[PDB]
Amino acid sequence: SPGIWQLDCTHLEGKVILVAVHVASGYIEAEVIPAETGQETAYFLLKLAGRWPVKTVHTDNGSNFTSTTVKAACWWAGIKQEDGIESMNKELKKIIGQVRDQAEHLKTAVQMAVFIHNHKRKGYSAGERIVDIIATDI
Amino acid sequence: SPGIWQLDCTHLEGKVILVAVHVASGYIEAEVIPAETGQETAYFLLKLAGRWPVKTVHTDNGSNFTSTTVKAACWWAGIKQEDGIESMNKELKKIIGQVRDQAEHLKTAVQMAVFIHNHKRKGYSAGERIVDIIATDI
Ligand SMILES: Cc1nc(C)c([C@H](OC(C)(C)C)C(=O)O)c(N2CCC(C)(C)CC2)c1-c1ccc(OCCc2ccc(F)cc2)cc1
Ligand SMILES: Cc1nc(C)c([C@H](OC(C)(C)C)C(=O)O)c(N2CCC(C)(C)CC2)c1-c1ccc(OCCc2ccc(F)cc2)cc1
Repeated sequence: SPGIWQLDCTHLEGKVILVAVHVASGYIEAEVIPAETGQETAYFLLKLAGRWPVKTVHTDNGSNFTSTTVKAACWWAGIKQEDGIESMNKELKKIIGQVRDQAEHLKTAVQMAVFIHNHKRKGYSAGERIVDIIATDI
Repeated sequence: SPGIWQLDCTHLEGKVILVAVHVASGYIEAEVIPAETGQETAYFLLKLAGRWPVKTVHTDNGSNFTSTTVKAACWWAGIKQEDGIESMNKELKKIIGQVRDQAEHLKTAVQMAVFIHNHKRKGYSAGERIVDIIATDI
């Protein structure tokens, strides 16, 4: 379904990479934060929902599902917060490793990996698939 | 044209709001930074280009057009960096003012305004128009 997203967390270099995957296409958005908190997750969802038509988010764990702050952001943004990827984290870490030496900051390497992941043709790319899926829904 | 974006800067509360407008649709992405620098602009463009198919960016001023750091990000992301909105800044500041009391942080009010701006039906919204324009290009 065009509006379904899945949250995902992974660790790297003492930091956390928070990822949102558009389930039907494999398209991703990602950010680097010091640690996963309800405030960081709520702010990340608010950003994602202003950029794509987010109908449902499958939270990554029970703490984010429980968080009053995350629930408040889902309420504000009109998101249906729902309850309950390893290959995606491994592939994303693999791309980060291939670009790591071109970037001083981890956040720069992570955005380079988001770019490569979304543009990779598998032939359509994930960026093309998300747009085609949502335009068909309009 | 589907791949053309325009950068825009505005000031609020001692901070800078950096905006990227998809010219054909009026869709926006925005971020709050302490001040406009070549590093912040380069990082913002790298994020935008991993999320949308960015072919051309009309920089907001000569400093960003000149910046070796911005040029390096445009080279990395495959963006054609080009040279040379008031109503958009005024409308965005108007929305920020209507939500300002619902947010402690300026960045939260700015993302709420990006959400409202992109979802507002004028009837299609800017979020629907950007997706339809890019899907037609695919
Ligand atoms: C000086 C500098 N500092 C930092 C901290 C970063 C990155 O951080 C942020 C700026 C916040 C994204 C980082 O995390 O590494 C830089 N980028 C590295 C990543 C890149 C996306 C390529 C943008 C520049 C650069 C930099 C500047 C210029 C540069 O120039 C190469 C020759 C070049 C010049 C012009 C061109 F058009 C093409 C290549 C190389 C690196
Ligand atoms: C405690 C708190 N601190 C901060 C700093 C922020 C914002 O910052 C970030 C978290 C980083 C985005 C800010 O900048 O103001 C908050 N949000 C305000 C903005 C919002 C998008 C609604 C998310 C929560 C909240 C907060 C938490 C909970 C809350 O709950 C209402 C009743 C409620 C509870 C559950 C619901 F499902 C619906 C309403 C209200 C405000």
